[PDB]
Amino acid sequence: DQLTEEQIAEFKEAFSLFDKDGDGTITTKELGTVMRSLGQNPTEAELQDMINEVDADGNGTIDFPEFLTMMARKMKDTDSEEEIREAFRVFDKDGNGYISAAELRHVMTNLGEKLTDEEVDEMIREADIDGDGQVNYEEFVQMM
Amino acid sequence: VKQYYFARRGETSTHDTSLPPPVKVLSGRSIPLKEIPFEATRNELVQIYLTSIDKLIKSNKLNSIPSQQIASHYLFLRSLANSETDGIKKNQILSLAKPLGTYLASKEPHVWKMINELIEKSEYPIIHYLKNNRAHSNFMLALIHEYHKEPLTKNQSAFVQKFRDSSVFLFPNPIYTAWLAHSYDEDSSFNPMFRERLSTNFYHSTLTDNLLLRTEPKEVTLSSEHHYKKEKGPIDSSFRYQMSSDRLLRIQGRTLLFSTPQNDVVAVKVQKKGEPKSTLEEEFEMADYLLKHQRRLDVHSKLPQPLGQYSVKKSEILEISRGSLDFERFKTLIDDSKDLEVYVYKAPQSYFTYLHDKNQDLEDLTASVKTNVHDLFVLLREGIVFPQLADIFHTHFGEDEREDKGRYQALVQLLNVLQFQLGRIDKWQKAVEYVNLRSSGLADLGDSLPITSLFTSSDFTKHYFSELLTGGYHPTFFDKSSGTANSLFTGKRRLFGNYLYLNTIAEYLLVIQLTLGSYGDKVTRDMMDKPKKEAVWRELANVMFTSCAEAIHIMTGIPQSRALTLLKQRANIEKHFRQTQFWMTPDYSKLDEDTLQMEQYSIYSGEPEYEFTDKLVSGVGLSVDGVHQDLGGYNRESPLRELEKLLYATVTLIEGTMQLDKEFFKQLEQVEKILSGEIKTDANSCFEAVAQLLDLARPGCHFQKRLVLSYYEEAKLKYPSAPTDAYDSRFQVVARTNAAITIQRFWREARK
Ligand SMILES: Nc1ncnc2c1ncn2[C@@H]1O[C@H](COP(=O)(O)OP(=O)(O)NP(=O)(O)O)[C@@H](O)[C@H]1O
Repeated sequence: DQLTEEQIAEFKEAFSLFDKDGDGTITTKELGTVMRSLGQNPTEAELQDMINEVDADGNGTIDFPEFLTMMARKMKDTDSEEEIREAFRVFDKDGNGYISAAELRHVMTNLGEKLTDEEVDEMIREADIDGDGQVNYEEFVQMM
Repeated sequence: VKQYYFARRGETSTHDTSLPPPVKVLSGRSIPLKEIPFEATRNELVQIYLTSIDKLIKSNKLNSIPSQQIASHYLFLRSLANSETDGIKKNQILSLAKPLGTYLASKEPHVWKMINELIEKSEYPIIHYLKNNRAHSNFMLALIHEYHKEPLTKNQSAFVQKFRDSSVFLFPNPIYTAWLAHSYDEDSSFNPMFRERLSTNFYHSTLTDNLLLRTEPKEVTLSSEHHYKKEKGPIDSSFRYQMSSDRLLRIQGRTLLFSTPQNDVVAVKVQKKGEPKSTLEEEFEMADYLLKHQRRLDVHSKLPQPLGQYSVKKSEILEISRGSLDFERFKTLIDDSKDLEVYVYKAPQSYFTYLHDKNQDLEDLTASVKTNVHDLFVLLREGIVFPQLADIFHTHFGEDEREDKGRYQALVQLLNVLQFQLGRIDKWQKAVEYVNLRSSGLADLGDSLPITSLFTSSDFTKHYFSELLTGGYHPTFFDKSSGTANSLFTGKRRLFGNYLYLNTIAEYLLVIQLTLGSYGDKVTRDMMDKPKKEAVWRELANVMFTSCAEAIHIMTGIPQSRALTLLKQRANIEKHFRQTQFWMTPDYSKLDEDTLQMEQYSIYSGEPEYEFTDKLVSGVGLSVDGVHQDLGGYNRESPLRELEKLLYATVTLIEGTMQLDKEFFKQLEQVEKILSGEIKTDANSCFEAVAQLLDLARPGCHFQKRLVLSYYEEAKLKYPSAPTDAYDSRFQVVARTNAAITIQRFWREARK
């Protein structure tokens, strides 16, 4: 598998902005910053490792196709079910381990990249959730 | 295989070097010109507003004005407070703003609770309150004229005479920028237009003027590897093409087409009337360049391969081309000299079909216009300007005598004095009959002009837009006391470089519209199918709006999907589709005055019907000569109104996004120098600096807010027991959206 089109669209905009002179080549002196923008939690060790591996020449210019490949090397494994579970439990007000169906619908519709009702109703029905039931997000991530 | 452009975007001091003399001569009288400091004069107006605020609160008559004016006053004062870093001024303004809160909280609880909702959202809480027609009331200027019982300064009086439209024009740099990028999103019910006693006043130009008169003067530099510095050695060509008339396809202009075994075309170009060898060696070097670096820029066009460039005897060319039908026109186009220079290249067939050929179906055109729009703008960024796509001329009565040289300016409101509406095009049907856009990509590259030359006083810039570099003179502007010319215009001299960057982009998209406009009419002429008629027109309206969306995506780097939404707010596609359908067809020429008025009203829903006093010509329409159709009446605006509206929404988006993101970088470099341990203050100042950083994010974008979120968490960790009352709610929302995205991204798995 490879990265989706949404991820291409996000990594573009971000890297096209951070090109402080709009030439098509970002400076390595600031690479660490833009990586945080794309949802990475970096340490200085890995940053210096990427500096050396790409800029052994000493130019210090990073281009779009290289940036996508280096990000793919990072995005090999960083997140798991635990990262998803924490992202679910920020809705879990009381530490019970269950979430409401109507609230999940709302946030999936209202925020980010708006879903359709048909897709979110599929998300509920195929998860084997009762309409008047609470959604075990731990069990849901285990099922997905 | 590194895809990197050889241009470099930077910043200089001022362009004002080797300009025309800043003097106008009228009947022998030498009148000089002087500048009003825009920044200074506005700042003076801001300060005068503040003393007027003080005067009113001293008056104790807050009952005198409606509640909505008061609410606006409150939200603006709190925003001006946060935008200023002067501590003494900050304390002054908050002391000024407090009694307003004392009144509004007490008297009107409904509106007050609405404001308090808005105060927690964003610490620029004016931009979120003026995202509708509440703007069209000028609260600041009205209040000034109310309470400024002093003789006005002249400079200020001249300023407010140009920008009487809105109150938004008096915000300092960061706040205004954020508003003018935030008035495009799904929330905004904004429309740059208002009615006043049956007099419609548009100002969808004035917004662009007022943004650009703030930005730092842009300056390009080409790197050493670029063509227009690389002193490449002469073209070594020993290859000759023995020509046979037996293989001639056709003749066009000064070009001959000959068949190949590979289904391709080998073409011969002969030199023009007065065009020397200079253009022909230039075109050759261009084509060799743009095939050497086709992998770099990833220019999508099938581009022509050159082969040879030398001289030939005229007799052979005259002997060979004699067979064809159009020999008289070809004979007159070549020069009288017996030694004629040639230029040969090889191309796919689709190179010699003009984009506006009616033998193409819709999908082929869709993906052909897409290809051509992308290749124009990708090239532009590199540093190559195409001035000579189409010879769109305004008139031919003043051609030489007048300033603009009859050359159509797409932004004629920006580059002149007291010129508002976009101008009548003349004989347009023919004016793009030899347009450079071809169904296989870009063509005729020999007329190229380095982008650097758009910023200097080159032959071109000095030739065409003289009255930009000169300085604005107008009868009324003349002050007898000073004997010199004062304006808010003259100051455009230092900053003309930007106005010629956006004029490039705006003229490009106008070539695209006229071409798609000509195609449509040419194919729909022979149609009886009124549903199919709209089916063709609707398709070419959509292709136009996809075209502007590919423009913005390459220039500024917004994803196209979002960019289309950020456009389709402004120029309501349905109006634009209809305007075109009507104003380009010879159909309306067969109407009476009453049927015309009924068709006019139905097509210009909200705006007034178009007024004109020309006598129509059967089969043609409006004509100055009497054979070729125009666009618009005699000495009036374009009938393609919503085309102007789309053009200004394209530019104000490109400039107003690059400028905003220059603002965001200033604030981030600020906040980090706070966090690291160089600039040392308390929690409140730190929280404020992070709150401002969130408010200068791109419209409806996600990742930018995600970055600031990370900073806020680092900031809150740094200050352990710091109060978090003000800034939990905003980041909470941002936190929730980051969560929602992650969930939605993982879901993308319902496959296999
Ligand atoms: N590119 C353009 N060139 C010329 N006129 C334009 C252009 N764009 C718009 N106009 C319109 O020109 C109108 C004024 O007519 P114009 O011909 O410029 O001046 P005039 O006062 O009629 N005298 P004159 O210039 O000598 O013909 C304005 O209403 C503008 O909208």
